[PDB]
Amino acid sequence: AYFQEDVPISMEEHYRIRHVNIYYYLEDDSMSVIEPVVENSGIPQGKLIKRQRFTKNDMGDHYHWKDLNRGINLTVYGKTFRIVDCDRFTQDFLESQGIE
Amino acid sequence: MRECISIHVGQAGVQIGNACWELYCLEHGIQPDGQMPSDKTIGGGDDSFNTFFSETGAGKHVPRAVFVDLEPTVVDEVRTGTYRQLFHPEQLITGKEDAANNYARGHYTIGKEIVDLVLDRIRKLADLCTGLQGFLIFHSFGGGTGSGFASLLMERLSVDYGKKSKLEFAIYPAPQVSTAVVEPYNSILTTHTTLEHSDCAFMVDNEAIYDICRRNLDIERPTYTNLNRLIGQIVSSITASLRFDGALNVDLTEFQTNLVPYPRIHFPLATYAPVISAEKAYHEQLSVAEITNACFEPANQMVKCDPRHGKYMACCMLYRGDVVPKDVNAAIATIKTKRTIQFVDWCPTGFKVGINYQPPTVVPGGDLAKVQRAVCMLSNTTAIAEAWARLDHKFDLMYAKRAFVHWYVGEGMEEGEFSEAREDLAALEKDYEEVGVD
Amino acid sequence: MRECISIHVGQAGVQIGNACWELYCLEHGIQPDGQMPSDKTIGGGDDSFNTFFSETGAGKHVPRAVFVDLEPTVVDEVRTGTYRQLFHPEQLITGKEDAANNYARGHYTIGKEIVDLVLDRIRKLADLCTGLQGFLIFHSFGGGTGSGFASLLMERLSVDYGKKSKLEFAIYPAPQVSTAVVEPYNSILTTHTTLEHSDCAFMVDNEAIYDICRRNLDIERPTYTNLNRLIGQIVSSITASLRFDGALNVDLTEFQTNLVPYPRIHFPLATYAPVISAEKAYHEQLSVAEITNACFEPANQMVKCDPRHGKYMACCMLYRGDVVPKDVNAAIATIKTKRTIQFVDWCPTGFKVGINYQPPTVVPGGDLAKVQRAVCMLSNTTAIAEAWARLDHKFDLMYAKRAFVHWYVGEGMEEGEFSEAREDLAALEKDYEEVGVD
Amino acid sequence: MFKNTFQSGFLSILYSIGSKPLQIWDKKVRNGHIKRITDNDIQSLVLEIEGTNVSTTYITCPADPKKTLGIKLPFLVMIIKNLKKYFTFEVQVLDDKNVRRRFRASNYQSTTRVKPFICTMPMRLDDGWNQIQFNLSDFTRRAYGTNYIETLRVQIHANCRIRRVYFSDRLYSEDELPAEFKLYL
Amino acid sequence: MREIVHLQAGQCGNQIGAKFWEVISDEHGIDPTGTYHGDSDLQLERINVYYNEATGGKYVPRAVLVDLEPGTMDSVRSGPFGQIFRPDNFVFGQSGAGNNWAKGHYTEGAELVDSVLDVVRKEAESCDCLQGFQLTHSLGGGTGSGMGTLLISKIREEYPDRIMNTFSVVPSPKVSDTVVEPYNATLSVHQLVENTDETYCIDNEALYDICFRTLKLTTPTYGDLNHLVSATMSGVTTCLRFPGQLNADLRKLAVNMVPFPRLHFFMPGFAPLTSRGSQQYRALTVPELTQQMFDAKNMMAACDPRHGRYLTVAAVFRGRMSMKEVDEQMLNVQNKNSSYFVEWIPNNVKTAVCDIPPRGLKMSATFIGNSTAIQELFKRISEQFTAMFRRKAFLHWYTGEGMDEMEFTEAESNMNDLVSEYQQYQD
Amino acid sequence: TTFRKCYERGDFPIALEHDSKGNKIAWKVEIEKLDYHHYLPLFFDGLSEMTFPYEFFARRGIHDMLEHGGNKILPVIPQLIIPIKNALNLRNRQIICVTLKVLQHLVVSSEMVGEALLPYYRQILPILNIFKNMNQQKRENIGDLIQETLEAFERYGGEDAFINIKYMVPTYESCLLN
Amino acid sequence: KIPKDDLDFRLATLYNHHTGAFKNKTEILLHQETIED
Ligand SMILES: Nc1nc2c(ncn2[C@@H]2O[C@H](COP(=O)(O)OP(=O)(O)OP(=O)(O)O)[C@@H](O)[C@H]2O)c(=O)[nH]1
Ligand SMILES: Nc1nc2c(ncn2[C@@H]2O[C@H](COP(=O)(O)OP(=O)(O)OP(=O)(O)O)[C@@H](O)[C@H]2O)c(=O)[nH]1
Ligand SMILES: Nc1nc2c(ncn2[C@@H]2O[C@H](COP(=O)(O)OP(=O)(O)OP(=O)(O)O)[C@@H](O)[C@H]2O)c(=O)[nH]1
Repeated sequence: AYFQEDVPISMEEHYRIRHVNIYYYLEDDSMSVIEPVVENSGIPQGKLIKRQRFTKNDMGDHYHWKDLNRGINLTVYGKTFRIVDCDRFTQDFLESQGIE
Repeated sequence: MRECISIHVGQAGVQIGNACWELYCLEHGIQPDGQMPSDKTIGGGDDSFNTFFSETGAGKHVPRAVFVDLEPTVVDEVRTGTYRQLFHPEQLITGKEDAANNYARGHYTIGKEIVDLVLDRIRKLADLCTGLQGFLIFHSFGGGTGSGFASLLMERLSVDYGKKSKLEFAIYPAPQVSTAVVEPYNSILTTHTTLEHSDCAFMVDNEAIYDICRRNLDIERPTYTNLNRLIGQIVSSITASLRFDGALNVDLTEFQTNLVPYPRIHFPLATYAPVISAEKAYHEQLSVAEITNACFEPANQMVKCDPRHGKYMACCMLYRGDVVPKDVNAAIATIKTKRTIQFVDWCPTGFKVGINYQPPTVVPGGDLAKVQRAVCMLSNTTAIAEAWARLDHKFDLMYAKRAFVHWYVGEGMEEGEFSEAREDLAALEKDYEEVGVD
Repeated sequence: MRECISIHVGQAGVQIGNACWELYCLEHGIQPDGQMPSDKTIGGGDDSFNTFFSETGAGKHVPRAVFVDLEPTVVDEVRTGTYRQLFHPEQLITGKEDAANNYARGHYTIGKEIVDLVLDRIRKLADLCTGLQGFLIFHSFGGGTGSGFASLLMERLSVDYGKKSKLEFAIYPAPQVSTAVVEPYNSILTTHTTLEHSDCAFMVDNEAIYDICRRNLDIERPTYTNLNRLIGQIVSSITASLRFDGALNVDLTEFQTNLVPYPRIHFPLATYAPVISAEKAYHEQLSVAEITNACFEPANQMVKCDPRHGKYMACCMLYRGDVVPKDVNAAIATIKTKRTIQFVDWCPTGFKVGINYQPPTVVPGGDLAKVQRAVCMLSNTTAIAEAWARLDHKFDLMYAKRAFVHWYVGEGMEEGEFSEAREDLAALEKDYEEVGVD
Repeated sequence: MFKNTFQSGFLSILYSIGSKPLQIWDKKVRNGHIKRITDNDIQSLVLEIEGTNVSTTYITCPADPKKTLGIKLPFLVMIIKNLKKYFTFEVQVLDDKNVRRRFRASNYQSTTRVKPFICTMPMRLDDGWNQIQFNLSDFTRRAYGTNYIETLRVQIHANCRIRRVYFSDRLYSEDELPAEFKLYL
Repeated sequence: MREIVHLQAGQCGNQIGAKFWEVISDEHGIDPTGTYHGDSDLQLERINVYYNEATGGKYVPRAVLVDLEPGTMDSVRSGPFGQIFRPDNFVFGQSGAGNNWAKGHYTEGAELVDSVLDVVRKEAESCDCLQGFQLTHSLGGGTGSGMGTLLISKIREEYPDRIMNTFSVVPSPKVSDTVVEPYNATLSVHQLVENTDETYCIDNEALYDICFRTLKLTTPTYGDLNHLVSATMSGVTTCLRFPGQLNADLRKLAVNMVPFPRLHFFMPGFAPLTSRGSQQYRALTVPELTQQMFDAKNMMAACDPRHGRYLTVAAVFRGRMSMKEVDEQMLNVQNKNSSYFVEWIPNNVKTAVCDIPPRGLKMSATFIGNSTAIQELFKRISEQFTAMFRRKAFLHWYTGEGMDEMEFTEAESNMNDLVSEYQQYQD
Repeated sequence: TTFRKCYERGDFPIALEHDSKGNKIAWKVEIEKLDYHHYLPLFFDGLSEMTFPYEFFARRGIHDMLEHGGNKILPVIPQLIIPIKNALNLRNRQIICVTLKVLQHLVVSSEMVGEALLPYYRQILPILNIFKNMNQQKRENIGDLIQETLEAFERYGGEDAFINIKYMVPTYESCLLN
Repeated sequence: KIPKDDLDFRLATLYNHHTGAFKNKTEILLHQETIED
């Protein structure tokens, strides 16, 4: 996945786009977002949102793996994210589960 | 940051060592090739392995340990094993000559020309490390090569680096089983040399480890594949705080401070409560209550000692898995209400808790159960002095009839150094009851 | 809450408890594997099973019983049966040596080294239980292993836990049929040991059990499968109050307080009225009135005692199914007006009614009828001393000619304790006639 | 112990002139001997204590470990003949803070190690009936920086030939020492 | 790496070494031609402990054959593996021994020691770092005792830092055939006890009984006795060549075996010996292995330790076992006869586990022991010396050679001291 | 009390002169040459020691050393607080009556006394703050001794010692500028 | 009297963990006059 942000002051640009990575724990439906760590970056990298269940709507529902297709936009406590693609076992399992 | 270096002297200490990285590579999913799948965890070497392995931009997890051995037998076939590509060739420090169980032979004859090479390894490992809290020394008191070679190096690493921790782990000599009558000689030589330099030493005994196997694991014929797994899960549990986190995180420095009361005696006892077969845990339930009873059940200890013949000073419990403080603090409170459990009156509180949410996992081709709640129990009691009491009446018989001394004095020792240990030991026992005397 | 622990001692007692537990899995729909379908009933173990099974987070119903036996044959075959995966391996307490029908051999020679282990079971079940009203002991007087081994343990369970109930169920010895001539020996040994510790002991006799089969069930060739089925129904009926509810709910404590008049004698008789063949149930009708007469019909008792030579003290009717107070209270009122029914004048009322709405279900592959209105008839009378009077004139003969004594004095016993049993029985019978004397 | 007795002057606890002096000297005989031979240069009975191992056989005060010593004096002089063997001894005392401590002196010792409970000291000396001098107050302040209070128990090991054991408060000269204390060759 | 060079001396040792070497080749699977048929990777790696390399994959044995009679060496040269032994290694003399110790110790040895030392130093420089050497010979054998006593002495000062194994067979107690044989024995053993550390004690009469006990086939060949004993010496050498968690160094072993220097004489012990039907009538279990391992009948060396007590015992196990069964078996035997050990040392057991079974069977073991049963050995020789030194029988020859009674005096005196030494240590 | 047995054991050379209904004490060894560091705080534990005749030794020596050991208490002050503080915790009027009389001579014994006591004010003032008025024939009134201590202490205390007492003692008045 | 397993094992075992070696459950838990002695 990826996310954007806007520069309010600095010399160079108006906006900053940043790539992230989405991790869905299948065992307990906990989730974690880890940005890749890059050098000379001028931003702190590492763990953005620790392992937990992401509240989907306001009742307290959680983003369950049934409702995750490609190219889906989702909000995680403010920032809205966008799904890019998947990795080998993911589509295999998800098409085994059946998500077109 | 939070890292350490592990040391393995003696061919006894290497196959047991091999197991834990065989264990350690699984929970990180490390493939035998040396790299992850297409998933991204590589970089400058900073992830769950950074505390254990060194997976630089080259992408190969380099474990932070050195395997030293004096015989090329056990080191070569493992150099032809499965993960040997992961292993750095010359941190598998091989040797061409043995110590013949002789403490001093591995301490004087050949150790001189080899440790300097080992010193090169540790400094070239020291420079790359950042925090390096301490070291994980794996050895054996009854070491044909583990005993003597370790003694000189632990001296040399003490003198150059006396500012960091040194963690010692060795198989305690079997009290009534003796595969070598030379063992009491070299072992007491280690103890008297190590008592004033070792930071925290820990002992285990295989007999009760075997006794556990056919008690609850119900295996009448295990192997070290099982044994190295059982000790490997013990060191994995204590290192989970470095790997993962939980309600609170605990570190070896707090372990040292809160476990050892006074200098010299720094020799606690470990125990793992959820030791059970797969099918037993299958249709039974694990909870803090019974495992607390099991961890404090006297026969569950792998060290041959009756706690009622001694008295408790410290008890460290490290709960790995999904637990809550409510039952735990209630459960330990009930333990404090127990009357047979006789802590020394000097310490009102003697409980050191470390909570980690991560469940302990199974091993491929394994024998263990499916643990959701585990605890590693680290305790020290005065019921241990009988072991040294066993050794001295063992040792004193031989020394009067000075058996095998011609072997030692044949290659360059005298009587005094052997004299030293006995009152050093006699000091140890005499210190043990006076602290026991309230 | 409302739970109890079943005890099954003796390879006589093993199939029946198995049959009872087999019955119990049906009415709850328990699959032989140990789990329900995708329907949600699992948890920490709190539902209709929480009183009988232990279906923890693992999801496997663990029955709250321990099967103890001295010969491995029958206990291993059930360990190879259909529900063995449900059963706990060392709850199936096995033995390797028999008592050879000797009460003392199973009470002295081997019971010592086994009672500690089975105690480890009962104590380890104690923690998981919460209310644990009492126990369900299944045994036999002429126990080749049931008699002696139970006697030691009931003594041990009496002394440690004297604050709760203990329910005893044993096949009463066949009056005129003797499968063992030593059976009178161990039987009387059980009685005098149990008179001062047992809470409520209930007896049953196999001969009349067969007599029912070819009278109304129309079976001239039944088997234990049938025999164990009906007694399994008996205990199922009395335990339905724990399982389900009704117009009123009653408990063994109320049973104890109201059934036993005075200390010592606590030996009433059970009876189940709607025992009938399917065809006789088919083109006839069942209702409270006739089953009340049938349950009070003297030949419907499975004990060879005719009430008209005794007198009634206590009578309990436990109606499981669709009943209303109106016909029940009116019908019993007619029974009180009956003249042949000779209650003792000491008790104006001796009626304890238990109403349960749940219909008694049939078992697949069974032989019973489909009962809408059931009743288990618990009653005590003075026509029971006939059985003991049968035993003594039997016993007084052999003891004078002291047959087989060389066996018992051979393995370490004497005659004084055999001497005690005779006046104890003489005491019991004279109490029976004295309370018979108004 | 016998603190009710007066610490003034000398405190001769062991002395071989007595027929049976072993009352408070508990002996742990182990592959050695207990023998009373006469001498040549002092031509008197002495305490022959020898054994195959030093730690195996050793004489101690008090006879009963449960009871203390109770001695004020900070000096001590031991009469011993150099037997050309492995002789050692130890003393366990009490300091100001009431933490107990031992002073283990051994002839073979190559170094001097201080443990918060036990101090290991070397003994090198000459041949013949050589003598002993130690200021207990000195070692406490030098080693632990503490203040000496009381003797609690003293243990004497094997490979030795003893004539008399006595304490002192100062460095008493040979003058006030009586004739039996004025040892003559 | 650490290697061993073998010495083959004496006319029996000529038959000894031939069987010992062929077993190794068959164990390692080399053809008689010398072209190894690659079948086991482990035996391929740990064969350089004994063999060096020749061109064409031929494994040259690092052994030396020495004798005086051409016929015997020609016979072994014509054996199934004579082609694998080197004519370079065939050193000999132009004389018949006369089966005389002094001639083989002073007269004929003088002009042959120069060559053999020039020989052995060549292979010594050929190899890298020896553990030591082993010598197959006999104590009652004339040429072997004469040569070996000379050689062991000279190689003492040459390399006093190596594993100096000696292998000798005790002549038949009932009949020695050679009648000057005890004279040869005392002369040999005098230097032997001075110049050996390891010495194996083997007797033929026990072997004949062992045939009567387990072989049960009436008429063996002496090669079958060679077959039996060569299997025994192979077992102790299996430790070095084979992997598995067992410490192989004889120095690892000898220091565990030698509490005091004058203990040099050691007895073998072997594992399952099977009769004609019992190959398929035996349940191969460690208990019955250990039972048969510790059988006074399974003893083959000299005589029954039942007369005395047990000083040191060391069993090496070869096959697929575990430490636990030997552990409980050790407790069983420890609890079996605790008093029959010496109170001098408890826990006198030293065990090694070779995970690689032999070729032909799975469960196996070799036992090396030290009990107080050698007193019979040198007391039975004692009265022979006194009886024949009573009247100097067969003595004019040795005086003609240049010997006299004086050496015999300390020769028996040395032996008599050993009598008390074994006696005092136990009794 | 460790000190009580110390001269039950007997190492301190002190005698006394003899009497029927009063008090007077004598000596054996001159104090000025004996010790003011190793024996000083030990004997102040005697003030914490209240048992006849061992109590008779207590006050005598403490006052007597003051007139004969003036300018030697300076480097010993921190150790001397402990016997005082323990006596404070003792909670008995007769003991406290003794202490203040002792402290009265202590404060005016020599120079620098209160000036050296500046770090050690908040260990004695608190419990005296709470004694202020808890209560001529024999100088019995505790409250009078309390103000006597405070007055001489503040005038000799210096510049802020007074307001330090005022901080501790909220009733406290001045004896210098009011 | 006795509440639970840990005390049950501990109060009556007659098993010296230092002395007892390669023992079995029955041999491990061994009570006293509780049974008969
Ligand atoms: N740590 C460990 N010990 C073992 C293992 N198997 C057996 N042991 C025991 O560990 C001891 C090994 O110690 P040593 O023989 O002194 O080992 P060493 O110092 O490296 O020298 P060696 O004699 O060559 O083995 C033996 O006495 C065995 O009782 C094992 O797999 N790991
Ligand atoms: N409870 C019960 N009793 C049975 C059953 N089948 C037969 N019996 C009767 O119960 C008696 C069994 O008693 P015992 O032989 O002493 O049983 P035990 O004490 O467990 O020991 P065993 O001799 O091995 O059977 C027999 O004499 C039968 O008459 C049965 O299935 N259940
Ligand atoms: N080869 C062989 N030797 C045997 C046999 N039986 C007994 N021996 C003895 O083994 C001894 C050792 O042989 P060598 O050391 O080579 O003997 P030697 O030096 O030539 O002098 P001799 O003993 O006279 O033969 C001989 O003395 C034989 O008596 C046998 O069956 N085969």
